[PDB]
Amino acid sequence: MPVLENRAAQGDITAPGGARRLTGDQTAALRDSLSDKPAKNIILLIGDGMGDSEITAARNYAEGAGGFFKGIDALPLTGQYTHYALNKKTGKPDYVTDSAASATAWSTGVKTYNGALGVDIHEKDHPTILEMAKAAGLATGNVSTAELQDATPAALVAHVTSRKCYGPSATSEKCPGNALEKGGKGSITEQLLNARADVTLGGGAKTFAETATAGEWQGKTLREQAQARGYQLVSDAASLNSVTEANQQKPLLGLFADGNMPVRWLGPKATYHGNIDKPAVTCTPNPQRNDSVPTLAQMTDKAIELLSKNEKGFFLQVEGASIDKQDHAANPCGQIGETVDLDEAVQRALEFAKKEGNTLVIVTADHAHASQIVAPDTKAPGLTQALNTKDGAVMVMSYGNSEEDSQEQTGSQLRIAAYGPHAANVVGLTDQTDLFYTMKAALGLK
Amino acid sequence: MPVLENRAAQGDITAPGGARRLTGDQTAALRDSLSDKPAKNIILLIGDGMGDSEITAARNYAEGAGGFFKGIDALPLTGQYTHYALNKKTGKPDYVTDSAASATAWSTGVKTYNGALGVDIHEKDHPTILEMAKAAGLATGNVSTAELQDATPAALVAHVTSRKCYGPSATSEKCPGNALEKGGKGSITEQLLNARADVTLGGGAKTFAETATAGEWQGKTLREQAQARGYQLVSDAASLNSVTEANQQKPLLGLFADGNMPVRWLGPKATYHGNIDKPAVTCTPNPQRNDSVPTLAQMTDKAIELLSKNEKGFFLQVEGASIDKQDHAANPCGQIGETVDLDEAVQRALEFAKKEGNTLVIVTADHAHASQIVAPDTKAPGLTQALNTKDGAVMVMSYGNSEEDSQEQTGSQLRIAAYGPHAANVVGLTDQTDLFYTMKAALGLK
Ligand SMILES: [Zn+2]
Ligand SMILES: [Zn+2]
Ligand SMILES: [Zn+2]
Ligand SMILES: [Zn+2]
Ligand SMILES: [Zn+2]
Ligand SMILES: [Zn+2]
Repeated sequence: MPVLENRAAQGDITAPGGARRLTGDQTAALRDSLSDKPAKNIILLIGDGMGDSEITAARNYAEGAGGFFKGIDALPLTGQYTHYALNKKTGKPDYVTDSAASATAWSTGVKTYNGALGVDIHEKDHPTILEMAKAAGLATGNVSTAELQDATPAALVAHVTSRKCYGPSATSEKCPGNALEKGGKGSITEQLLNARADVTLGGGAKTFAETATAGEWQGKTLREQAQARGYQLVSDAASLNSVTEANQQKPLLGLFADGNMPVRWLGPKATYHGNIDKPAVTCTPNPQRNDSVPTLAQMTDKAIELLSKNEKGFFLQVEGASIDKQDHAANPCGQIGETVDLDEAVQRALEFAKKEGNTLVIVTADHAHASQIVAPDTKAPGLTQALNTKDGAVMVMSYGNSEEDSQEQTGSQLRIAAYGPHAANVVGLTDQTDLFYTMKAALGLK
Repeated sequence: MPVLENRAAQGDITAPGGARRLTGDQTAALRDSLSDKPAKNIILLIGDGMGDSEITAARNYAEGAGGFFKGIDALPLTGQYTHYALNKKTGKPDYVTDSAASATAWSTGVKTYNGALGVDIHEKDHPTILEMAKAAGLATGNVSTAELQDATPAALVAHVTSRKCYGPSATSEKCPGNALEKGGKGSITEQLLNARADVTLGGGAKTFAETATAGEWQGKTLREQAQARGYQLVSDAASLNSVTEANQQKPLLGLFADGNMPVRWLGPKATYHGNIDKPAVTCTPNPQRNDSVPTLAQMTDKAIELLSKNEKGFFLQVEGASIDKQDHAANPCGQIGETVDLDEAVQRALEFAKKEGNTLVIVTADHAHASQIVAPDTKAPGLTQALNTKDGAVMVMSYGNSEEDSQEQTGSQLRIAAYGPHAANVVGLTDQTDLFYTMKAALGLK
């Protein structure tokens, strides 16, 4: 089963056939990509807000228009999927989902309302693919560059009526029915500590400083609880590297930042008529990103090494979280740098899958976003910025859908790509909930 | 080789598995969709400006979020393709193409600068797939709802340095080197008359009123020259239906409107804070569309019937032209109606291909566009509008990338879908110029 080794323009862009990305007929290669054998493992990579527009913009900037992302573009089976949410009151579709309803959809197979995690519109709990994988004896990992309490990694291990119920305090106030002291299952962080995935890596150390309002660990901070329940806690790249075993007896919990992990590249925010009034921008590496803080590609590798030891197999979710956050912030460099970061993690995943032979790798996004690539001389009503690309030309990015401080995500269908056993199920038009059923089936979870 | 008969939500949207579009594993069905046999015919359908966002918005409105376009969504092999143009002066990438450079790319296989038709950055001509098909003896058809001189159908039959060179007058002024009287090949309309495709249907009768400045037909209007050169001219549906033969001796030229054919649905223009200040809209059929004017689906059927008689095979291009124009106009209803219109033509094409067995059908767009689907309560800097969808819920559309009277197209990669022999070549990431090579090879044109 081949991965697309090179789909960059084959020659001179200005010449006949020079911009072609293909060098011959693809039929035979697609036939070799088709297999219904069971998958022993699944690696799901999520670019939050990484719709087709975000992928095109990052490619143009970092690899040039005729370039090619060795990870993101290398998946051979591609399709488009819908991710609409539900109106909680009426049950009718809500055309633009947030990260919580969408993460719930692929993780439980049931649509829900914006803001919900692991529950349907009647606030009923539904088991997630991670809980199911664990029940069957598979190793499980949940990796993200965001706070571990954020929507995407939280939907795999928590069931609360509002994504805001990070810890004990917000929960009592916003999710009374889930508040530990009122008899509920607990806050996102508490449920995360109970779910006990084998490998959990990300940011969000802040919330772990809260203290439980009830239960066995009442009065202990969530960090103490974790140590007490036997989790191996690591907080930097060296200690993360030192980990040699991660399992039910010694589950790994890596907290690498108080909030969201540092962004890869810095650049200024887009601005009104910024493509006209200001000079083009060249993104620059964030000095704070650090040799101390593991990258998304490192976390992914370490997670695969550990989850690997399980004979039954594993399920791993990896999230390039800040693509969406920088998109809301109208910051081209933060957004693109996070897309490049994700590509590196996709590459480690593909290398492993390529060798192993029984791993289904999927790369997609939870919803589309605001950024659009427009003509250089565009006079737009929103925020714009001109960037100096790898091609030595200027690309202009526009964010024109919000008068508020945060740009809105969007509802357009977007790319889903896959590689490995059962990858055929992402081709054509599908729904985000289909992804739950594809993964369950691929893994044979009954 | 199967078409996706049904990818609508399988049941109750609010229930587990109810929103799924798949009913079982797709592996076998995909293996059956794979064929490298030669294509006898090719039908290329283009939605101008129909990016994934446009497809999603039209689907939500007309079929409901869990709905499914029987034509557009039924193609089983899908991928994403890049359509960047070149800066004429530098030869570097220009991230946002216009309809002319993009149409040139899939029709000649060479990238070019915005505004160019059938020539590279050096202004050198390159043969089009239609000219090549014709030389090989295949019947050829070029159908559109725009003026026949517009970028999309023009790129198949003309080579001029600027899309604006509609007829004799604009050409002398704008394309001196192509001006007939200055020894050039002629205006778009004149080269169209020379190209002699067997079936040409669309609007743009206006320009045919011009008179040739030179050559055999100097002093005759372009309409006269057509009659003189042997073309069968039809201008309404009944006369179109009466045509029984179309070939090199009796080529058909249908002019159904002075300019662009009428739009299918009417609705108001999007407006500042329109989703907040004004009530939701329900689109309404255009009373002027007429029983007299063939629809795109009718033009397609007729063209297939006539091109069909050719034993060698045929090449047909069909354009749902006004999707792009209504998008520029920030008119949701016009935009959506034109996408539903294209769906019907896709349907006709698929029905024929399905029976015939040797027809490659491709549905894609030339570039992406402005419209975005945003949250209902969005307060945006641009033009917005709330619409009443088939689901009984409201969807909001936003156009926020231009302060001018025309919304800008965008540069995001977008969906390409295909069915039939050689369709595998549209899967994964490809380039718009690869489409030229895919069609030329599928057809065996040497
Ligand atoms: Zn999100
Ligand atoms: Zn997220
Ligand atoms: Zn977001
Ligand atoms: Zn166009
Ligand atoms: Zn067009
Ligand atoms: Zn346009």
